[PDB]
Amino acid sequence: AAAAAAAAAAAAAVAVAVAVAA
Amino acid sequence: VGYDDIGGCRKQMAQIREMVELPLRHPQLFKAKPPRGVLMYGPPGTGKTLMARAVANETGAFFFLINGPEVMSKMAGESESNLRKAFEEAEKNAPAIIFIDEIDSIAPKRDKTNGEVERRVVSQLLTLMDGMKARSNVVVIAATNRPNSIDPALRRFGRFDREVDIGIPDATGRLEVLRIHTKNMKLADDVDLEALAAETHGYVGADIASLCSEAAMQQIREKMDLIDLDIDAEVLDSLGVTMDNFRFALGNSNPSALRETVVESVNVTWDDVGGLDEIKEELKETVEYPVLHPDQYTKFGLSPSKGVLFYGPPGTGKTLLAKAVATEVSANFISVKGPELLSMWYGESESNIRDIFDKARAAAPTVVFLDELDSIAKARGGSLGDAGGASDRVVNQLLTEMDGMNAKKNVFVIGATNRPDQIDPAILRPGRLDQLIYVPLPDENARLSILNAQLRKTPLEPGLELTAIAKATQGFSGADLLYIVQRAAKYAIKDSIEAHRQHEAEKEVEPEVDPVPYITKEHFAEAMKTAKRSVSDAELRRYEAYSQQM
Amino acid sequence: VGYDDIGGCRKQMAQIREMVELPLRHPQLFKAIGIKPPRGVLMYGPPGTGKTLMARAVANETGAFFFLINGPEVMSKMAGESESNLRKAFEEAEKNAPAIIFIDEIDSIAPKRDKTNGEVERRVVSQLLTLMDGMKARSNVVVIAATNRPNSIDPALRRFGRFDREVDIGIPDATGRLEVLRIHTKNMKLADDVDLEALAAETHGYVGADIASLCSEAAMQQIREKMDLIDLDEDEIDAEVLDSLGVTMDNFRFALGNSNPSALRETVVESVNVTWDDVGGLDEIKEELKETVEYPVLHPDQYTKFGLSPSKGVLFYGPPGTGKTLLAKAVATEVSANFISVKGPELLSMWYGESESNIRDIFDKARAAAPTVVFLDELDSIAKARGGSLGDAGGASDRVVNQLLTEMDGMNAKKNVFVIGATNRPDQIDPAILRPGRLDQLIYVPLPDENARLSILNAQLRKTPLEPGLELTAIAKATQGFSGAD
Amino acid sequence: NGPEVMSKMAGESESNLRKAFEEAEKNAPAIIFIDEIDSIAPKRDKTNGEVERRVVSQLLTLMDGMKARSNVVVIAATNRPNSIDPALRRFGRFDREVDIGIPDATGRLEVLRIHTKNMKLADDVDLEALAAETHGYVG
Amino acid sequence: NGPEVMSKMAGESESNLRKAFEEAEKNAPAIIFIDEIDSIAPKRDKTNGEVERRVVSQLLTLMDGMKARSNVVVIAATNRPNSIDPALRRFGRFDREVDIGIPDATGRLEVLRIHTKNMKLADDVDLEALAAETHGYVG
Amino acid sequence: NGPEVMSKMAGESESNLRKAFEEAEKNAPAIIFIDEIDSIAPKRDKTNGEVERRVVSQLLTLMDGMKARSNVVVIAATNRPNSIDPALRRFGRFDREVDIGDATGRLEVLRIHTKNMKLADDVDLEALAAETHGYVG
Amino acid sequence: LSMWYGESESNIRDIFDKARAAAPTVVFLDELDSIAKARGGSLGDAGGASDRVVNQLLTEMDGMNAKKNVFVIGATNRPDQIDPAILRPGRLDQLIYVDENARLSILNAQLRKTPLEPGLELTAIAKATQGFSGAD
Amino acid sequence: NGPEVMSKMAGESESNLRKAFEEAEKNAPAIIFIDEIDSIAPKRDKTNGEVERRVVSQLLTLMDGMKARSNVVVIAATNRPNSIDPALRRFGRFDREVDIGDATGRLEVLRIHTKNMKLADDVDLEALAAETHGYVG
Ligand SMILES: [Mg+2]
Ligand SMILES: [Mg+2]
Ligand SMILES: [Mg+2]
Ligand SMILES: [Mg+2]
Repeated sequence: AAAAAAAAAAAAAVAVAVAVAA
Repeated sequence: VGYDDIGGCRKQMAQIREMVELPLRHPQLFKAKPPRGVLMYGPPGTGKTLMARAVANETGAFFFLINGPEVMSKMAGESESNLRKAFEEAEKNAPAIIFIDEIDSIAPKRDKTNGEVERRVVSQLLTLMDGMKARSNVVVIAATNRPNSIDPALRRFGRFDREVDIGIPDATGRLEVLRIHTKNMKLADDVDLEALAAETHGYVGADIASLCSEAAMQQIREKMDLIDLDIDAEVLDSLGVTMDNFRFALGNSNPSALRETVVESVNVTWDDVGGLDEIKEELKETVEYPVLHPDQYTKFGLSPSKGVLFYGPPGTGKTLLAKAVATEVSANFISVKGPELLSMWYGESESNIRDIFDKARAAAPTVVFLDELDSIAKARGGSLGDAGGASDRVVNQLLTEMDGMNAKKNVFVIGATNRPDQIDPAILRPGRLDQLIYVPLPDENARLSILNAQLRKTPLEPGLELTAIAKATQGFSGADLLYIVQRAAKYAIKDSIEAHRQHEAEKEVEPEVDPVPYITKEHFAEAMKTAKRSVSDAELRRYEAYSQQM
Repeated sequence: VGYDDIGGCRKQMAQIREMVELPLRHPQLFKAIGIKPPRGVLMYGPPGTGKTLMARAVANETGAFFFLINGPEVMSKMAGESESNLRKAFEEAEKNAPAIIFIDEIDSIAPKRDKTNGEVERRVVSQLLTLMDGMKARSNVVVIAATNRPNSIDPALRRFGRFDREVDIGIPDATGRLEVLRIHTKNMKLADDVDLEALAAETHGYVGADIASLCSEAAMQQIREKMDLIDLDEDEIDAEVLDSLGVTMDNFRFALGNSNPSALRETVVESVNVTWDDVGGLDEIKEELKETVEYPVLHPDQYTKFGLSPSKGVLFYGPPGTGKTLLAKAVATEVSANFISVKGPELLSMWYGESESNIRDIFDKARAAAPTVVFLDELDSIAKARGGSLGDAGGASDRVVNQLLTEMDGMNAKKNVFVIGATNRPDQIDPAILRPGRLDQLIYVPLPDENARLSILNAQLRKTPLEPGLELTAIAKATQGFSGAD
Repeated sequence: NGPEVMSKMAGESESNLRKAFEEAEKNAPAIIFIDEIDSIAPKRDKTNGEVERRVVSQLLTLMDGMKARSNVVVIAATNRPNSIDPALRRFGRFDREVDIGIPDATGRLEVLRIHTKNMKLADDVDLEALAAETHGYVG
Repeated sequence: NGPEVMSKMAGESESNLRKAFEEAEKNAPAIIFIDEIDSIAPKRDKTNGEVERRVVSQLLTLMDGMKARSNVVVIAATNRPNSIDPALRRFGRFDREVDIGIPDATGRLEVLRIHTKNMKLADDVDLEALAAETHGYVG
Repeated sequence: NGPEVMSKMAGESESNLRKAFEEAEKNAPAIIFIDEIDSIAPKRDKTNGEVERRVVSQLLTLMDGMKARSNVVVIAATNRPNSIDPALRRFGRFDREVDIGDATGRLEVLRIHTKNMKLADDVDLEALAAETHGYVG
Repeated sequence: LSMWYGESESNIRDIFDKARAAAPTVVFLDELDSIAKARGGSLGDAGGASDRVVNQLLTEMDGMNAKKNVFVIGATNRPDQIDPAILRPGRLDQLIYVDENARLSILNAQLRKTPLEPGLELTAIAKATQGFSGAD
Repeated sequence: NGPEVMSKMAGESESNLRKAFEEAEKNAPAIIFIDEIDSIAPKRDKTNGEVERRVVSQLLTLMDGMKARSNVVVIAATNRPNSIDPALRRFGRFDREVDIGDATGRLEVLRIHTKNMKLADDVDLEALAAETHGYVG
């Protein structure tokens, strides 16, 4: 008989940065 | 359940008869070649399974049902055994018809799925569909709820040639399905299905059945809770569904597509929005004609505007008008605030805006209220795309999904912003959000109307005057007037509570309705001592400059 | 358990009772009206509200056999074995008798069929859809489901024919809490002093299991206050102390003062000991705040008699240290309504959208456990005038202030949530926030006068030994420009 | 232990949890200690996998569902309570939360006495001075 | 090694760590060396995944827990101590953090003497001057 | 290759690197060319992804450690050598840094690239070596 | 435009890259005055952005040889505020100056797919409206 | 074709590619037609699988390994001109692309298709080939 298997690795996120003007 | 049970899809049904019924009883005229498979797609609850059962019943051809997710097994390779045994029995017995329900369980695009039994069964099914002699004339019936999650290998010539978009019905289709479902039950005479179909907008296929069942349920409760039947022949035969049951069911029910986005009830009327008479007239002119008089559109030959933008100082009634439209327009309404859709993950934000607009198109006609557009449709500027171009991608998706709404879609977008300066000018281009209504500060008569609309449900002193209040409040706003009324009410409540305290004190040491019966002259006089203007003059100057620039 | 155990939900009780009883008590009536009844219902609401209790009551009362399915329980390791489990359950239920299926924690079995990426999961979703709808879909079988997050369910399952009615098992009213208290305080023995009406009145966000916890804690306090006089008595406990326990009203008061609503358990404020007598001066401000906070929560009949709505927001502004945060602490300690203490920049986050997600979560908790008090310290940190920032982090501050605007005034209800702001720089606050209907009361807290400095000094010396001959009038007369901090 | 329950097979972590709870319940009134619960039981709304959500649901129904429990007490230990599913922070599942916090001067003196009771100490030791001078020590 | 234990399936990296620890403890008293631990175990609060949190919790439970260790010594090596879970930097897990920093002039002298022990050198060169001249060279 | 070995599955790119190093060490003394190493060395402080730090630690483990390398030399390739880890630019891993950045060499490349074909008799390579002043090779 | 150093120039740079990639093409720059603004002197962040935009436009238009044959079309209402540095010879030298008959043709082209009344003449609207435009 | 290269056997894809390339090099100087290359080459950045990367690397190392004595060319058809690897569009494998943006072929396709039916007696397929502009296949 056959069998299944589960797998959950990761994803991709988004960051936000702050800048300084002059 | 024969061919006469499915309704509202005469044209789509007509192709089905031509596609599978006529070429199956006589292949001579086609030879003098019908496909070996037909796909049906559309929103859930559109009579797919109903049509499959009607064709299965009306034609005496043998029927072998293989539910999509029920072909696999635990033992090694028994899924393949099931599938080829199904096809071989379908061929060997007779020129049969096979119906595969929920194909998505069998063909998950072969792009994300990394299993092995799924690959084996999909490839074997492809080979089986390849092998079909033209003489057997057996055809397969497929039923998918979501058409874009299909293995494109099946979407090729010789494999499921012609698809049939079983969509939502029109008004006539809704009336037809209403009749079909309500013909068995005993419907009282004082009922006209035409009105119910003209008021029913987004319901499709099964939701109409839900409506009828709910109305019947309410009637049964009306004739069970009161009588207290606790068998009773006289109670049994005295059952008839009247109009109020259907009205209640319509007021309680919701299109299944908009089930997730149920909105809290805020009942507003057009007499609650004091003032803004011309604005209300223009809004009605814009929203009721495209949805009720298509003949006018056909005669004119001019595309009506499919958007509008409210802008003005805070506390003027933009959200109030949005609420009034949501409650008393006789069409669907999905409210969204700007920041709700954004998500930290990659793609989710665009998937969410895509899903919301898909729901809007599904429950057509709809009115999508974008409140505070200054957060999702901000000016492009020089932000550098510090968030991986997330904001840029969101605005780009919004533009592509707002410009791709043809006339048939009938989706009206309501905009409302406090600061129009940060709106991307691309939005204001014609064809997306052309019309822009400006909500100015109330005048004296508008202020009087606002006060009368806000003091509608408030017991008020018979000897009272409001023109004085109107004349005094000069640069005030609707929110400011609300503040005045609430402060006066709070003073009245304070007087009531202290008076009740005193009365109880010398009572314990039949009561009237209250020691203080009405809002009083002195209550308003003291409430008006602490009323300050909401918006200053600088904002008024800037809004006037923007208006004059337009 | 029975139908007299579930309390605080009468409409929903009738809604499920109808579906469970009428098609199994008067089938002739439904054949006479002609149509079949709905045969699918989904129970949803916050956790610990009574959905599983109602399912248990239905299972005990209805005379047919009852099958219970926990969510993840169906799945198994062998390929296509969960499908077999679901098929076996449904076929046995149909074959044996007319029956009620109960699917506990449906969120585990219907993960939207679009965001999931596991094939077996989408196989189980499709199998459930087929079993609940299709050829010979049902023959006198009804399915009840329970969930805490109904929006995470595949819409195909939420269609007529599969799940016709969605019952909302929500937070109870004061009468609901009174009913729950009367239900849970029956078997136990109470002293005459107990007043369940007052207990329900001062309970503000407790739902179901919260009330149960309150009762249990009260009993625990009684047992742990009336066992010290006796020894441990490990061998046996004698009848004279075994009898006459009597869970007192002081025990109930203590248990109510210790506990907090389950919703606000994540944002429980640290205990602070301030009182109205601890705040010197500001007589008009304290009385205005007291009447504006206690009127809607204690006297709703007058508001409904006038049919208007109460004032919600308030903004303190003035020089630093004048007593704004002190007033907020006094409100937190004295007022009966729940307190949500949040700092200014606490809720911001580096990710995209998580600031507004946090704001939405905080305000959702506030309106869930209503009546609630939310303190926004230094509103000028998060709510600044829009468009000023030439260079910004993708306009995150603008999005935050817009989120605040829409949540404090938008397409929502007025569940009695009071926003208090405390900032010493009212020039940086955006004008939209200061509109009436969002923050309508701008209270200026000026520098103390002579009698206010005297009151402050006495308030701060209320727990300190002092010289008998010492008078504070000279100190007050000598500090002219001073503040409370000075 | 926290991650001891998870397995590669789909639908096996919940099977392990079920076996553990049934074995615990079949015997006398027992105690189940779950160490490092931040791993088993995260918030379902914030997580993105599927097996963790299913494990959380299995744990929830085992803790409080129809036929809830029979004289079985569950103890949990964690370093972060805010990263736990709100449905688990409820009466019936985890009704009472004890806060094991930093000791004070007397507590630290007790800890010193306990930890210096089995060794061969000198006569010159005053544990009071040590408990005074040690300030932020967690024990 | 650091990344050698990680996997894609749910519940396999923790199984690898359990196998390693139990194999080590089965035999005579042993030494375990987790090279580049900072890759395995970053701060839990500042990570988005789930497998990293589970493996961090597994390390915590393995080193500290009911019947944690018996004659088994654990050694670690890292370059970024501050980027480690503070719950890991406690007595009972990593009792003392030895700072293996750059050597002094004498230390560099011994390093030169050690390295130049096998190659045939000429008499003229004196390693003391070289050690004095080198300042920042390490190992 | 750089972007080829990197994947989204946890513990697979490190497994691919370990398989490549085991394949290079099983048969013979060979030459390893890891191309575009700047994409898989984000200096462990500017990046946010865990898989990049995990494969950085895998490279530092496979290049140096207990019985790390047995008669095998590794070669790298990058455009900006400043975005590499300081433990990677150490002795034993990348102990030699070669700057491969003129007219006679360009003429040599023209002579060796036109060797297997008879172009003509009157073609002068001086103008072809002087006019293509910005050709990399 | 972009209130950032690089972006507001990268847009024009990759616009001209898309233009030179699909040769031949026509780049219709509508409302030139809003872009150029005669950079001159403004002494601010907006002045610096305008000067950088004008310098990017000049250095990405003057680099067009006989190859790639691009063609820039401009249109404006106010010709006063356009930069004489962009009206110079060698970059953009043509000046096309742009009535009743054109108004009648515009009214007849706008009313093509319209069910008009047969008893109606548009010459009265053409004669009454003199200084109007197609948008109005 | 594109998706006809996978089999249950592990590594069959690479063996099938090597078999096809060695058959085309063994038989004659010939031409290989790879239709629908967008399935084999998933652009290598948006994909997450591992056998797709392996079959793309096999097609890369098999297209590059053609010497002068092979004398074989390859032809490849695609639908979208954007979902192709630049490593596949690099100099050496695919550099000469055509942009097929007629009436005679449409009349030929009409006379191919409609010649198997009892059609009519008063039909002119030249008008059907002329008035049809954008149809294909
Ligand atoms: Mg169906
Ligand atoms: Mg509004
Ligand atoms: Mg429950
Ligand atoms: Mg303060």
